[PDB]
Amino acid sequence: MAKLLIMSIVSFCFIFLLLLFFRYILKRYFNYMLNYKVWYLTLLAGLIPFIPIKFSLFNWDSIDNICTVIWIVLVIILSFKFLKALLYLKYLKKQSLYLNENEKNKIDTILFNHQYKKNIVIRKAETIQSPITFWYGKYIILIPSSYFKSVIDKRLKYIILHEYAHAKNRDTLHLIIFNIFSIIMSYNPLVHIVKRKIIHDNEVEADRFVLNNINKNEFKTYAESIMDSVLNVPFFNKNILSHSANGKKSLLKRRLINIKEANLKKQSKLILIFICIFTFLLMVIQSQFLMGQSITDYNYKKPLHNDYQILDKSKIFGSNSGSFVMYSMKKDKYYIYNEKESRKRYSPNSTYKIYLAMFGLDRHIINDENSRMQDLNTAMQNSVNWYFERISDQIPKNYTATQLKQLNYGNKNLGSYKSYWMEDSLKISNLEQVIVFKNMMEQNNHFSKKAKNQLSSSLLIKKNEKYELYGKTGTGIVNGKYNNGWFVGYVITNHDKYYFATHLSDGKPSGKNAELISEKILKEMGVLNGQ
Amino acid sequence: MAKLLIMSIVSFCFIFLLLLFFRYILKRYFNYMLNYKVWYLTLLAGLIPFIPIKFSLFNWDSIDNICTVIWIVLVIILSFKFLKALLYLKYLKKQSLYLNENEKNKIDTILFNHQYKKNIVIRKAETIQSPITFWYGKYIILIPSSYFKSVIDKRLKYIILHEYAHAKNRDTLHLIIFNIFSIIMSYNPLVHIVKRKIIHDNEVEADRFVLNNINKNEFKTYAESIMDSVLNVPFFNKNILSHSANGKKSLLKRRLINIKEANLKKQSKLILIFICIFTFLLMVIQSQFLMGQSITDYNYKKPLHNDYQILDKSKIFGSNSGSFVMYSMKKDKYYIYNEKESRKRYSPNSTYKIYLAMFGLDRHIINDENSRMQDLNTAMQNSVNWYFERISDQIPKNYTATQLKQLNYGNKNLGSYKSYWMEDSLKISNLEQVIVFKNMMEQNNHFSKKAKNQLSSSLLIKKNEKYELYGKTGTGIVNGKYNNGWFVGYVITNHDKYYFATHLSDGKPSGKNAELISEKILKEMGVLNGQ
Ligand SMILES: [Zn+2]
Ligand SMILES: [Zn+2]
Repeated sequence: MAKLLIMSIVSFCFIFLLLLFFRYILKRYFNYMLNYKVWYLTLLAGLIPFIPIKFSLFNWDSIDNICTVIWIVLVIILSFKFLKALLYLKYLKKQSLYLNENEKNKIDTILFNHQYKKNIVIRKAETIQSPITFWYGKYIILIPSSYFKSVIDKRLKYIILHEYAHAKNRDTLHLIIFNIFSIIMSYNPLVHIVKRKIIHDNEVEADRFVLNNINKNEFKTYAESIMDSVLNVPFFNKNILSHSANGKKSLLKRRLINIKEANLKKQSKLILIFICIFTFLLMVIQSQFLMGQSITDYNYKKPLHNDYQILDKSKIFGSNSGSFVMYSMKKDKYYIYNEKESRKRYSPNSTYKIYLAMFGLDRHIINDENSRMQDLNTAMQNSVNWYFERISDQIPKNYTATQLKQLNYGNKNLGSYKSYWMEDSLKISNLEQVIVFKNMMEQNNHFSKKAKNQLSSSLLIKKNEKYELYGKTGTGIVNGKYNNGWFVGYVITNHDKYYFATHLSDGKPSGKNAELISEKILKEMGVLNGQ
Repeated sequence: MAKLLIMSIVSFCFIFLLLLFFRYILKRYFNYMLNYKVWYLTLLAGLIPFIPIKFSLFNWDSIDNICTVIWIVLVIILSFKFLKALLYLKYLKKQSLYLNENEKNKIDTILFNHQYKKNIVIRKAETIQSPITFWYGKYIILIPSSYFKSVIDKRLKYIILHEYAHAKNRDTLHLIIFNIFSIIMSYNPLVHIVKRKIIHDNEVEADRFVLNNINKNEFKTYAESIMDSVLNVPFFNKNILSHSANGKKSLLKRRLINIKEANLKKQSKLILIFICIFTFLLMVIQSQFLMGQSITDYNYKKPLHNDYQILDKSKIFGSNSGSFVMYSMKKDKYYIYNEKESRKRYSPNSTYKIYLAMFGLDRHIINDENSRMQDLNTAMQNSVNWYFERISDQIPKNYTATQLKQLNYGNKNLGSYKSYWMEDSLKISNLEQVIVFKNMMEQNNHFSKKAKNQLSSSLLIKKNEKYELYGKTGTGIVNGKYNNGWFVGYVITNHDKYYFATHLSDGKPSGKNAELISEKILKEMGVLNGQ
């Protein structure tokens, strides 16, 4: 279904635009114009994707779910508009009177001076405030009874001609048809656009006729007449299914009415003082509503409240440009390569699994005797997503959310995805990654010692006479390409404790390269080399 | 980035709508109105998602790629519009003349009757066709030199007051500001909506002022004056950054101009005969363009050109409602359960792999000695997606496309996904599935015997004294739920050869249930029971 709606719109758009082009030049250079029927052509073009004819010469589900509901909604609504206008007119048909022979004479003169066909019907009523038409298979034409009396300024002459032109061209009907089609074609709002364009042009063609049948010195007053027919009426742009002088929802119209309504009034400044402040408070209330923290959309840029030194490790990053953060527990000092980049937030990928698993451990979901689903050491060493998918399913989401909040987990965005950190909604900077892991063991008072240590052992990479190096990689691979070269970890040495996070964005930003890069950096910096 | 743009729009929308509500009632019941500043409020609300402040009380990549490009595009464009209007005015400023004391007297009277502040500037020129303003930090006010001469109908009195009201309220500037903001805020088309609303209302408030400072019997002519200022001018709605009587792109405007242009002309009927047919041919050309075969979007509904009998197997489907097709090679007859449903097209899921693998065999990509990547029997028996993902990567896509075409593979839609049949773009009915597989072995003359037989052996399910039953399951599991219970296959018996396809849509439409259902049906129908 949706593809048709979509492509129907496409069809329309294309055609429409082509036509408009012609419209553009016909008018611009020659004051010529498209025969409006082309808009049917347009419609038809809009309709024809339908042909179930094989002619030639990603979760998409919602696309159709939406298309289906939107459409049915539109049609009942638009149908309602239709029947109301229809009824108005049909009911009005009941109220439509025949003309006196000495009234009929004028109307007939206007049209049949050109021997126009008589397959139309002329009626009048006191219930007609302004010229209006209907169809009923008869092309019902209606004029104000007051206009039948007021046949002394010949506005009516002009009006009828205008109305006639609509009639010659069967405009009433064309519109009716279009509106009906528009209802089913409503998925394309442009049905109204074109409806409108048509109307505009219908009137233009009418104007052409008018001019075609009048003198050069009448052209002027006609234009004035267009104006009189709007100036002198409320702009009750009511008949959405026909024509009337006031049939347009716009500015001049609004303004003129306000003058009609000019019984001078004063709003207590308080009326608007209240509304404006209230609203402002309501806008403030929108601000109170999750103002969409640009801070959260933005990659982290808060100043590291902690000291620190800026590093230059560009030689090691080399072919895989990125950023890197290291921290000394003894000195409470950070060492940061490309701080602007270090502060950038990226989805954690598989490295988050350490948090997921350790949360399961603290909450007594996952344990040592029952670290299995593989065990935790195997699962972590081989990144077994299955193991971890179950762990998320087995941990109350609120436990996880609580920890995200308590220990400042980046943007703490849990998304809606059970594995939201896996190239999805949760994002964290390298700086934040270091801060959080360090605090996880050093400060977290809502997390057991066993969970801290059990997790730690599963991450050992290498060791020597100075230290034990722990960590975890992950690769942000999307649609087969590398985007996030993650490696995180910590070092326990015989003199200090260090925390760190590496992220590659350029070159081949794989988790493996991040591991290699981090180790090389940490060694050169003394972390893995005794300083 | 995009989230801000999106949510900014949301902000706007909300606020806007709230305001409009008030607008609605203030006007509807009391003829009262929002102080336009609320639209700044709106803007601001639109702007504030920006606050990088954490205040409170799926391939998304494209979302931001798009947001980024769209925005930069919009701003250079809108900036261009701005500078042009600005320049027009600044250049015009160069052309703006001072008034004669005996001209100045009138302008000053109009404003300072109310002791309005004099921090404005009044100028004139022959280059002013209609009233217009600028800012320049001075609130430049411009009137036609002809209006300075034509100070005898007091239109100018009315105009200035109108202009003044804009000035009292610093409208020129407000607009300027908005437009500038609108440029950066352009991602929200509603900036123009509100711009416009503001303008509309700016004029309304001006009208309020006018009325506030005039008599009841002047109100009328003012309205007439609004009209005169539009009636008597080309609607060159040019100054997108200011106000003028003609400053609106609409219908009445277009019509009136055409009258000005009324040097009667006739388009050779051919002008439009050509354009209309050409266009029609262009619409036909759009029809020539992939008319989006609704036939292709639609599930298969072509009549089975072959005979057939309709079945009732609803008892077996039972808890898992669906459809089923069986075919007799000897009789060239089909047996169909719920034909309307049998004809429905579904993505093949893993059952397509038989085609993928056999294509690799014929094209000499995959073979017997080298059926491995697992071998083919293991890969097929355990549905090893990895095996099959590589097979698609290793087969020229055109080979596959050729076979889709030659043997009528449903909608033959290869999508863009290397595994397009795996709950993606390729879809086939059960009827089509039977037709295609049967033809694959029976008719396909662009496919070797070895590929046909090698594939066949890998599908054996069960056998007895009457037959060998072959087939393949697959489960349309999406976001963890079952949607497509596939099982396809064929039977080689000692009396006939049969082909079939089962699909479940309701209950638990798993591949396993489809296997069980198919076998049970085939046995009851005599296929797997000697008849
Ligand atoms: Zn009309
Ligand atoms: Zn104005």
